[PDB]
Amino acid sequence: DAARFSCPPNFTAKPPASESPRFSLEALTGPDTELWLIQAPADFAPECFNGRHVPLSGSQIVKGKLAGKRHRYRVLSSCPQAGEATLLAPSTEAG
Amino acid sequence: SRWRNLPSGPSLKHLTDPSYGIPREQQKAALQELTRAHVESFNYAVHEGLGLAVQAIPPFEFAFKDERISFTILDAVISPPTVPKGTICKEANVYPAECRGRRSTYRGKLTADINWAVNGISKGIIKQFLGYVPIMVKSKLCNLRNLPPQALIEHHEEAEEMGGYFIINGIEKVIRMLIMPRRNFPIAMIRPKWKTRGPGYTQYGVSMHCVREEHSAVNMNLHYLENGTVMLNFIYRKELFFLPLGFALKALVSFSDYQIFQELIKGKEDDSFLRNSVSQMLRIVMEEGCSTQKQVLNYLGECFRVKLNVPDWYPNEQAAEFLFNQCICIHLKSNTEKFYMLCLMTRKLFALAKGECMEDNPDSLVNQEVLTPGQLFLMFLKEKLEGWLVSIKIAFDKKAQKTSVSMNTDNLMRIFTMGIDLTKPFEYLFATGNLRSKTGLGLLQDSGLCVVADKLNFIRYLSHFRCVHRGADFAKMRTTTVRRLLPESWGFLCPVHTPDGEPCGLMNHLTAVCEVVTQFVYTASIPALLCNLGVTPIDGAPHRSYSECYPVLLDGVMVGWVDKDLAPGIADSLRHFKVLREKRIPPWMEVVLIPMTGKPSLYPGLFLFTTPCRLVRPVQNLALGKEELIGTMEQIFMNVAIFEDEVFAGVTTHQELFPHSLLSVIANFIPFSDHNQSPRNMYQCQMGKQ
Amino acid sequence: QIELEGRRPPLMASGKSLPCFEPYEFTPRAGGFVTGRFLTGIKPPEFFFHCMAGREGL
Amino acid sequence: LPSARWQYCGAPDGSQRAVLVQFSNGKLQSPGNMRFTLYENKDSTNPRKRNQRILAAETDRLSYVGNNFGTGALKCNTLCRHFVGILNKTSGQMEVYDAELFNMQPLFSD
Amino acid sequence: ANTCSSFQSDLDFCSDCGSVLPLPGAQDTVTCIRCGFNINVRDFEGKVVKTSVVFHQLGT
Amino acid sequence: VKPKADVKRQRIIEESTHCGPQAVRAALNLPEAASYDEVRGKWQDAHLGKDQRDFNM
Amino acid sequence: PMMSVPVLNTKKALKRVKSLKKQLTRVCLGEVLQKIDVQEQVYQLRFQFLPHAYYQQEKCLRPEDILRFMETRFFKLLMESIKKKNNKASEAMERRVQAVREIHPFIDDYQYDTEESLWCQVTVKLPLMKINFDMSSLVVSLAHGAVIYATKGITRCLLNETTNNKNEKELVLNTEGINLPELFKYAEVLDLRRLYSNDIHAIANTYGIEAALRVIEKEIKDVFAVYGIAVDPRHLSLVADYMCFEGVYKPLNRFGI
DNA sequence: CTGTCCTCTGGC
DNA sequence: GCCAGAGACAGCGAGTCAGCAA
RNA sequence: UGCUGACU
Ligand SMILES: Nc1ccn([C@@H]2O[C@H](COP(=O)(O)CP(=O)(O)OP(=O)(O)O)[C@@H](O)[C@H]2O)c(=O)n1
Repeated sequence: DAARFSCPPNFTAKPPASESPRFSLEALTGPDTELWLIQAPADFAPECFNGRHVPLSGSQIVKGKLAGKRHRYRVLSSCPQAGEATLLAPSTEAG
Repeated sequence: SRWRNLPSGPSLKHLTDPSYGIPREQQKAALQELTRAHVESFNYAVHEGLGLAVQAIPPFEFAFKDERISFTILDAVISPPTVPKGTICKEANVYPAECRGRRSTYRGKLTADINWAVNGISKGIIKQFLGYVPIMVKSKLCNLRNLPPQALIEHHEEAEEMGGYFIINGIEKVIRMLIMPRRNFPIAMIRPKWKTRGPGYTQYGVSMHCVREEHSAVNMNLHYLENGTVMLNFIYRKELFFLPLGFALKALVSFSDYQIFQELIKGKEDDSFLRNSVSQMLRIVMEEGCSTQKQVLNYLGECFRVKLNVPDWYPNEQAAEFLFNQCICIHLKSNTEKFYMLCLMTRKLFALAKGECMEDNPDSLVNQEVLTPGQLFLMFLKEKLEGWLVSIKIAFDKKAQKTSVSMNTDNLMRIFTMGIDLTKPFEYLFATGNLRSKTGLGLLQDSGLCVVADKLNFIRYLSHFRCVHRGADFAKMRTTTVRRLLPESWGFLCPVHTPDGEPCGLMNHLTAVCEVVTQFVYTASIPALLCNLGVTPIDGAPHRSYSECYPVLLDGVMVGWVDKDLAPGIADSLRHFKVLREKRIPPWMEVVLIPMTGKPSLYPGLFLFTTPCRLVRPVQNLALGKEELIGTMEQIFMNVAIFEDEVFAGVTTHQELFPHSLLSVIANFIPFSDHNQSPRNMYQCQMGKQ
Repeated sequence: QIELEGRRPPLMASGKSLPCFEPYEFTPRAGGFVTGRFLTGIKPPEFFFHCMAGREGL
Repeated sequence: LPSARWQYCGAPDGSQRAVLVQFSNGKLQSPGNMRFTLYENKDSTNPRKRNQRILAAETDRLSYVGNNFGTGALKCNTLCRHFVGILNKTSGQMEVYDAELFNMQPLFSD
Repeated sequence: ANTCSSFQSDLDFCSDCGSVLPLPGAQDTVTCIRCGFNINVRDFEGKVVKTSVVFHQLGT
Repeated sequence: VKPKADVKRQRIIEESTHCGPQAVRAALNLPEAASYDEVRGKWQDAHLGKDQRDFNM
Repeated sequence: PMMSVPVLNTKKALKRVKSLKKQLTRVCLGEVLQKIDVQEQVYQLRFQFLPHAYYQQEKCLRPEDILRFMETRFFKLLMESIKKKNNKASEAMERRVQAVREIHPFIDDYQYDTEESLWCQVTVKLPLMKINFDMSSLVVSLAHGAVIYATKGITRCLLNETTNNKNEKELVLNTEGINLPELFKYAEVLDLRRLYSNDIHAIANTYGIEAALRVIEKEIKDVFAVYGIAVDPRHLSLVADYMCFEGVYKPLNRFGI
């Protein structure tokens, strides 16, 4: 017998989102869709890059504006390394 | 700055000035910055460090009759000196002018408020009077603080004095900065007398000297055994105990044996003797009986319970935590951080063993730091407070073991029964100089800790607050290699100022511009800034191969793995922050980046020290002209011109403040020392003090 | 030419003999060759090596 | 060099988060057989507890558990932030979402 | 299922050394697979080419 | 010291500031010339070596 | 320890000495090797020896002798060390291979190199249970202290061409080891009268004690000479006569009393 | 910190 | 019985002046 | 006796 994870009494299972068709497995497996993992400093404001052209290879300095102050962010793009975080998505197939 | 307004050529029209005898409005400020390391250390030791010391102080629970009693020390406070009790009249204060006339100690009152409980629902806060602790002269707990030179003359004082000393029986003991290995940094060493520690030990090992908040120090050695296995030696109460690694790693972290392994093979994931010897550490001694964190803690608890002297009603799992808290990596609060630090020290023994790294000389100032008067004072205070608790409750358990219900009537009559202790023990360390402690305080020396400061001249006196003693044990050695004047003490120790007989090379003196760090800062927003700069947290996704990455450390805590092409820019950015006082980088953080090549050079990685006992020295930062402060280890990877026209474009990152910065204070009083032979400037330094 | 153990002054762990000198510098000045005399004194780096020698002597 | 136009469609209230998992003992060659269940704390009034989550993964042989709180919560979840970018190759537009990283670990009880 | 040859690869702990044909189920969670691995672990390694060698060092 | 004799001393001291590369190179038995950075690397290797008798050379 | 025998001053002796110097220097397996290639319980090993261009010049070695050495000494000291570890752990190619595996039960087959030691490997296997680690460590710590052949006690010779101005024609075959009898075979190449050594215990065993007295005296004199000091010979005579009083070279220390 | 003892111990 | 493993074990310049604490 | 300075 596998001791089956037992959920603590103060926790409840979160249902899937049927109102989420975006992170749906179907949407993510589309031939024109690519998934990217992004790591940033804790104080990084992603909105500062809105409309700006982030690189898909190499290293580039990208300028962002936050609260009126100009910030410049070095962006490094790479080939996924074996062992990287896997994205979980709701699947109708998985009940 | 602090070296501006330095005279360009001497003058003689200051004597023969109409104001020669008028006592000045404020004290000199250049003479004050000589004993500054002796006073700013004590100021912490007695106010901000004493609270932290008492905060550790595990509550002393023990058994009375069929009852268990808990005693905790909530606060301890040292008061300025004062007339004993009120039995005296007309002036409560007590100024150092007396106790030199009379022959007595300038001692303040140390009192704490203990809190005794019976199971935690019955409690009362009593305020016991612990004893008397000596006081430094201008130390915030002294009566001559904040006095101008004119008011310092009506009390019979020098009008130009900087105390930095103690008056133990009116003798002015001058406890001097001893040399310690380092703090919170793993030093890889090749010492051949280590293979005698056991059957298969080798002459390789990384030592770490751990200090927590300046109240506790501990020495832990990771040894390499010929099998490829690593052992851990810890010392508790002057006894050496050997625990295979794996017992320690499994206890500290509730992780799988593959995740512990994936960590100790981070940079050498192609090597196969290592991959095989990591497994022989995890399986050979741990799959033999204990495979869950608790069973490891339980086994470790049973073997060590007898010599850790733990409470009898303590589960073995609780006695294991006691060993890890009090003996291994004192500096780190977390057990997860303590795991990552033991893993980087091992990853380093594997590189020293495979000849991929150079042994760190313990005798280079790169791998050395100083022990100030406040670290010795607090580290003795804390130990004596723990001893006081133990003795009061020895008396408790021994008196009657009798129905504490009504015995709450004599509880104070009980605590006072052993509160008669803390005074004379403290004066021995100061009047005699030698140390009587159950744990030697992670020191390695037990004598010559405090010395008489004699005012034969003002050049004998000023040299007691700038002396640095390599150690008192090295005065007895066949080989003379701790007497070599290596080129790494450039600007930090004077070449000429050394005693010229039996103490030669062992008693050095700081240059005029050198200084000890003594401030304590937050250093909490630094780990979150390093990540903005380009570091990737120890948790994962390095973005490269763990071999083309630098292991980032910050005061014993491994932030982790700045990329190899981002390490230079990160070091330069951090150096620009400290120089321009941006972010919260302390003006004195040492950003070190030991580059990595294929050669057996010192182990690579970006360190960042900000601890309170390193030596620093000013240098004019070129490209910014902003008077940076560099440390003993940070100075080996940078070019520092002396004269201008020696500055170049790519070379000469920095520049020195004055050309004679290298020489001590006394060696700067010898005229034209450049045209005399050197053994004669060493005799002049010793003759100007007689 | 300064000589400590029958050899030139030792190098640091980074390959420089003194904080003033580039790492692995070929000039004889960086190895303790003092061209100054006591008539017209010796510069700081040469002072350092001379002190190293005079101290090993004792 | 290939580039993408950055857009943070992100989370409407920031209540929405994606879910990243990392296994402490390596990769799963084909995890297609894993069932993940996300658990949240019932206490929505305590700001400290309202963000506590447990991720459980069940296999035929073993269970994995990851949490964003307590010892199992690791430093990377805060010092750094994680995002997921969804790139439309045709439009060159990258949509960026907040992500939560769970470090997964095996399940056994005495 | 890509931890290599010394760890359970579905549980976590490390396995023991080989004696009977079946993968030596660990003291915890004794599930077994791959009694004897397909290929014996083969290792490609050699020495250095400056000191041990008089070859590779004619000039340079 | 006489002047007109310190000029020769000064010129000899100026000449002495160019004799490091040749010395070290011709002691490592390196190609007689064309290497100006292989010599620094060979010196570094000889310095971090274990035997340390190609450094004393 | 050292020696110094003059060279006999004859045309034949001068020619034979070149070979003599090249004959007494130690050649060790490690001094003749390029790099090993170890594969691993079936542990193979290919030695890949150096070409003769740059080591036969001053070592007097040949490849058949060198390889024969591996078959008879290294490949069995290897099993000796494997047992050292495993005791406390818990047409013509054919005859050579056959005799070699006649003597050991682990090896299978090596190789042959009919062209200047092209590829010369070996294969072993301990099939039941052995500690499979990077055994290259053992076969490298052993391929250093493994010496092809050396005169016992002599580590290297050298002919310091000139030692005299008066009769400049003198040649000396100095050595950095000490084996007196292993030079007695060259009484026609070298002058065995005029043989000198700084050992004083070896002289006292090949020539007697009255010959060690003078070596003691000359050693003290040459020690003082390097500093210009000059103690009178009448003092060293008494010291050497007292030290060698009772037939043996006795130390002047706590065990001599 | 080195060199002889020198008294085991241990393996052979 | 032959000779490594150690593991104790003993040695470590001459003279002189103070003070201070136990 | 001890220990900390110092002299040739
Ligand atoms: N520890 C010691 C120190 C000294 N002495 C004795 O004092 C003499 C002069 O010492 P010194 O140091 O003045 C040498 P000196 O040649 O006179 O110096 P100079 O070059 O400046 O002229 C030495 O030669 C010894 O006889 C001793 O027995 N034990």
